[PDB]
Amino acid sequence: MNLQEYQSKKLMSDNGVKVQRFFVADTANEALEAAKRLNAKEIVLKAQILAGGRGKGVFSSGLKGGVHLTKDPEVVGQLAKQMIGYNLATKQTPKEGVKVNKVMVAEALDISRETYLAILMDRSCNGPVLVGSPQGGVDIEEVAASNPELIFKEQIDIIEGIKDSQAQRMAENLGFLGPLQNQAADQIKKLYNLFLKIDATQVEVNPFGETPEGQVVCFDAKINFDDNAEFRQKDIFAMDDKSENEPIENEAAKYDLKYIGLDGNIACFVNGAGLAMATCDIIFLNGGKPANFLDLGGGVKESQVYQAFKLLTADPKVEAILVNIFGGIVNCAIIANGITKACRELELKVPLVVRLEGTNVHEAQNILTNSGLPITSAVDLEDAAKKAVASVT
Amino acid sequence: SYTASRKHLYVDKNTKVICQGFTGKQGTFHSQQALEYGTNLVGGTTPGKGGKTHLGLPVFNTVKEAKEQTGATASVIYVPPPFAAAAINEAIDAEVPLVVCITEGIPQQDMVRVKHRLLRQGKTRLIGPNCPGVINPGECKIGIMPGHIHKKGRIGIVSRSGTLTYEAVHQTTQVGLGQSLCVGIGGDPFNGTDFTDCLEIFLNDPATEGIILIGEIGGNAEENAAEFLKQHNSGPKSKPVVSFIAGLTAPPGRRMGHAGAIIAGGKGGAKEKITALQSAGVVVSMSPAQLGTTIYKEFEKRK
Ligand SMILES: CC(C)(COP(=O)(O)OP(=O)(O)OC[C@H]1O[C@@H](n2cnc3c(N)ncnc32)[C@H](O)[C@@H]1OP(=O)(O)O)[C@@H](O)C(=O)NCCC(=O)NCCS
Ligand SMILES: [Cl-]
Ligand SMILES: [Mg+2]
Repeated sequence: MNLQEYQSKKLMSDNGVKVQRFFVADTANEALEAAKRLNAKEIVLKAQILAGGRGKGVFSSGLKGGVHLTKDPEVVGQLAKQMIGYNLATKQTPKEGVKVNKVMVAEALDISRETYLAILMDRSCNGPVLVGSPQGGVDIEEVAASNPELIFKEQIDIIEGIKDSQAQRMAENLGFLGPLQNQAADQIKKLYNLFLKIDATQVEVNPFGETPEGQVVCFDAKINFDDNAEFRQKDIFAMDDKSENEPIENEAAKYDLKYIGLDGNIACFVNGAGLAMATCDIIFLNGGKPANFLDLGGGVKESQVYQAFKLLTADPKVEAILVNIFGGIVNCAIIANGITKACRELELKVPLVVRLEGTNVHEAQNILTNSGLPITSAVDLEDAAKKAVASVT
Repeated sequence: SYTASRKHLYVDKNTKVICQGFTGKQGTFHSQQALEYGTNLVGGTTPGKGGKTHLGLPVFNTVKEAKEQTGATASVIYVPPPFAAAAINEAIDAEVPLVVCITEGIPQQDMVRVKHRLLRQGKTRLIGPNCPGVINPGECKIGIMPGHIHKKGRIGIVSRSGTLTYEAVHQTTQVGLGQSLCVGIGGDPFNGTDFTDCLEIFLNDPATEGIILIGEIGGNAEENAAEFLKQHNSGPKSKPVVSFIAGLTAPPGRRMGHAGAIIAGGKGGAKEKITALQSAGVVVSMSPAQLGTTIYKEFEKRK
């Protein structure tokens, strides 16, 4: 899922993590009153869109720049008037931009020292890990490439929790000194608790730094959430912003389908994550480009097959559909029925390459044979990939 | 140590199995299929339904009562994600030698806590979660894999993907090699059994003469497997190892269906895993459809 800057920073603030003071406004007058209530020396107005490059973006109103600094609350309201309800186009958006419904009115903070700090689950050490670097404000794996001595890690025991010696050592390795080191150590402990509380896969703060006035602040952050934990994080997943997503992926999300759009023209209908990845791989190895990844496993129901198939046929890029099922818990006849009925109330118009194996495959092939659909049956993975590639321009 | 439970991976005809989530939808169905296959399914658990019968077998309120009353040595878990971690923990608490968790969708943080207890005992061996299970062809099936494609043979198969296990099984059966033991370790980022655990069993098993290792993007288990093979599968009597790694074309930063299948921070890519495995003497099949033929050629060239 995705959160706006104001959503993740509010999540951090509500759990004792220090961020810049801010309000969110839905109208220009709301932004003006928010700027007045801030009582801040300098104010930053930020359009709320997920994509990056807001600083160099252009609004459909003609206003240049999605991030503006000013000391006058009336300027905040006037500039917000040229922001809200307009589209903001940046280097990372489609050329028609993204509609800005909300702006952030925040206290503008000066930054005198930047560090990197992230918290995630370490697969090798089977527990949470603190990953920090005193070289903040840049790409982290860039630092790891040229200065691996500047990456510091603290492995944390999940049952023991974060220890004060772990928080203090990381704050020291990040470069914080004296009272600012104690402040940073305490913020690391509150970032750790937040990380566990919200079932995050990663809380990444960059820059994790300090103001000239001697406050340790999380100036910007990104939080990735564990999708497996949505059932116990519904209040956070309710905040999900799907307005900048691939619209087909939004449709897939409505039906709990694992769909990832790609740039090819061969649609993939697969019942396993490994097989679907392998299907994309073998299409590429035989000269094709897959249009999507699709993992439809578990106790799949015919209605899920019906929707997924309609989803693939709604993609204008798709010139052919490769169905590849090795069913174990998946009953192949459920696949065959969902596809045949889908092609009834949809009028199939692209080549259909089908390969079925496993649970109840013989009954499933009989459903396809008696369907009269234009099907090209495949023999194995290689045959399926070559036949699908042969079906497209 | 937890590595002492590695031997519990090798189910056989004398393995006795209980089912956690026995009365549920998938627990009932695959319990039926296990009985029709010949698996010694002796009962199962569902909290609050102990004292009932299900498929002619006793239902119990706890794993411990089920274990004591049937002598079960293995448990398979069909428990929904919100409770499956507690179902694993109960089986560890009952000291069930082998636990197989099929459930997909367990919170990662839950499994981090499960692994904390798991790694500090040596009685219980956990396969999964998010896995198809384990099968000894013609002796014992614990999981969801289609039994009719299997054939008792001499290839050991370990895989992070259930569907790719079926591919390898079907191909090795078609060429006549068959399978000694198949272990699907699942596609989650935190689980109870990795490649090295299965490789240790395969190298010491006389019935296993060749190995198929199936991996994918994410983590470093394939890299750890390569290091294990460099140190323990050299020597004069090495066993041939064929591999396929999924996700050569996967985009970065996205979890590809599996919770553990993601390239992030310049780590987890399939190409590095292919290179690591090849440096350990593994013959990596470029195509997933050629696993059976690739290891067949290795058996032919080895006379
Ligand atoms: C585990 C899974 C299969 C369960 O789905 P399901 O069988 O349709 O669900 P159900 O609700 O019908 O059955 C679950 C049962 O477990 C029971 N249960 C709950 N907590 C339990 C516990 N601690 N111990 C034992 N049983 C428990 C429930 O009461 C329920 O039984 P009931 O209906 O008799 O009351 C599903 O969540 C899942 O993970 N599916 C995907 C699996 C997959 O594809 N894995 C990868 C293979 S490679
Ligand atoms: Cl070892
Ligand atoms: Mg799967």
